[PDB]
Amino acid sequence: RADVELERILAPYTDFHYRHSPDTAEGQLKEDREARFLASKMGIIATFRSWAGIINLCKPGNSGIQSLIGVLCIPNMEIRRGLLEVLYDIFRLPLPVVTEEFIEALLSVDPGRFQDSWRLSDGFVAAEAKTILPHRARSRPDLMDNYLALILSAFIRNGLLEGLVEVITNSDDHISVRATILLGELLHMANTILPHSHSHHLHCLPTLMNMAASFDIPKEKRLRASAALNCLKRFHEMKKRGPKPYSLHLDHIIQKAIATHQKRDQILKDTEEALLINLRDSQVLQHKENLEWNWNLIGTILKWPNVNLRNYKDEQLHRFVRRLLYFYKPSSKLYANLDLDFAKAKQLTVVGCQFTEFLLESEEDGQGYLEDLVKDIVQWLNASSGMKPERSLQNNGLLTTLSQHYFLFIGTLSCHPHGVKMLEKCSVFQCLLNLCSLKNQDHLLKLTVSSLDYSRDGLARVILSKILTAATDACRLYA
Amino acid sequence: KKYQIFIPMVNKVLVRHRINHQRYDVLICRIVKGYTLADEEEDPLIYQHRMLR
Amino acid sequence: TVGRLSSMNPAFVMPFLRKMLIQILTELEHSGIGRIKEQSARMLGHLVSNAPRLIRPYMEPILKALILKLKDPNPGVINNVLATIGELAQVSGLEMRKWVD
Repeated sequence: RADVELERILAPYTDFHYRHSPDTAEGQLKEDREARFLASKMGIIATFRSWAGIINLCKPGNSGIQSLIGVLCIPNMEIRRGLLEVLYDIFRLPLPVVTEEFIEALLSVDPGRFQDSWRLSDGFVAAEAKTILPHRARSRPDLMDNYLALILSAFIRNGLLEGLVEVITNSDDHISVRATILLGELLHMANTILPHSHSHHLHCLPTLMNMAASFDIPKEKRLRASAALNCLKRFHEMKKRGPKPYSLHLDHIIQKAIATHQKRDQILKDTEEALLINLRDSQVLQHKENLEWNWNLIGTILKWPNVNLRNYKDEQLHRFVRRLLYFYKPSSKLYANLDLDFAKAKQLTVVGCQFTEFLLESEEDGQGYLEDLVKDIVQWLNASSGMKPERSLQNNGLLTTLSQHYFLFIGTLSCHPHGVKMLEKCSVFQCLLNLCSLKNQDHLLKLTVSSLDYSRDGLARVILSKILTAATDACRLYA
Repeated sequence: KKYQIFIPMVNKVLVRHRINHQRYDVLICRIVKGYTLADEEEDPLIYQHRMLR
Repeated sequence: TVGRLSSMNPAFVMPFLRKMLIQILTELEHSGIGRIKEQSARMLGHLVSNAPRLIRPYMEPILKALILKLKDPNPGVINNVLATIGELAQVSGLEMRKWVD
């Protein structure tokens, strides 16, 4: 039949009092409604993904889509919360968390949110980089965008945007936030998928804007619309930023990538007065213990443009680097023992990489202090990996501690031309070459793949070639 | 990083009057030389909510 | 400048203009200063005289605000609101029909 067979699935949402079974127990009456909504939701989604259902539900005359959108404007709280979950799944959008504040709900929709497949056990970098870095396709047609463009156009024609504006300004606090995010998603989706003619009058929102600049309407309704525009504007900035790296292993890859593509296209006096004042406030001298030093003033001294242990030859600075040298020493168990949840691991890890580059700048002088650091890392590898028949079981310690953030220290040293030469003196590439053929160690092999720099030639790509052809099948798959 | 373009304006005033502020020295260092990628160009309201919770 | 540039890249300019447009109308009513009201009215004239298509759907919120300004129970404000209405009468052809009387 015409309008009674297929439209039966819309009954649970369109009818506020729906009774599917004439005879049923009243004990599970409340649970019955929840079961009906869940089962009906999977039916509406299923009929909107088939061409035989899109056309029948969007006929020019009276159709089910107009009844579905029309019932959204009715001030009912049980139906509105049900319908919004349907709309997110039709367009395949991430669902935000239930809250009454927009900021908390906005942080749960960002594409750069952490996922459980990004850990060391799962895909370390390859899984993470898929959803952050964009695909290398600029002309290949995307058949899924064509499907969404037609679906989005149909809802706009029937009046979806006008319905959402009514929901935003005339519903509960925790419902308007879900509707505001959905409205923000559709606008961003419509300015990059839809053609110009459909979307040239779409970003103006005539109905929402008039409820803002109107002093005749009640003030409570006016400010709800005005606050919606401010909240909706902040959603635009989230898409403008785009995805951002979450792990330092991926972060360092991007930093080196842009650096080498910008150097091919051909600040302060730093008097001793500034250094002495800053050094005394670093607290690393008078208090010879961690957890007291002001780490904010430590990084600035390291990556300050002119101070490099060579231009400013000072005895006090020699103590400062020597004091910090003992903290990051692998043998001196003051840093490797820290848990992965120190709540300051990000700052501490960056400073360590920020420190090893400082020594490399003073090639003639800092090589003495830098040679000590690299030697103990090799000794740490010979014990943690277990290549002396003794331990062979240090896997647990590496994963649960900050000892895993040492490939970053050795990885960043391979970028500079004068750093790879320092590795040969310490003979760390040979240690990395020998550990390629380790069947039991897999997490350690993942770290060295994503830490080395392969921009230039040399032994950096020799080790990578070994891993991708002579190693475990699981390890070679990751490579 | 949008403040990076204002550095030449303020750097001229500081060198003339010899103003050495500790906190301002830290912020400018992170902008001229990179620190991370998820911290630069960060929405202030998101950061405030994160610290509160 | 941004008004003319708005019709070219509406994905960037329009989200910022909507917040700006409300602020212009906020100063007309809330701030009871003759200097501020004169200041905001002049900026309103530039926006409509430079981006007519965007301001066309916003005739009712703008005209009603200016009309109430004329019937207030300072030469600066009057010389600017009258000029602004001149540009508003060109963008909305045959629509400003219920306010002529």
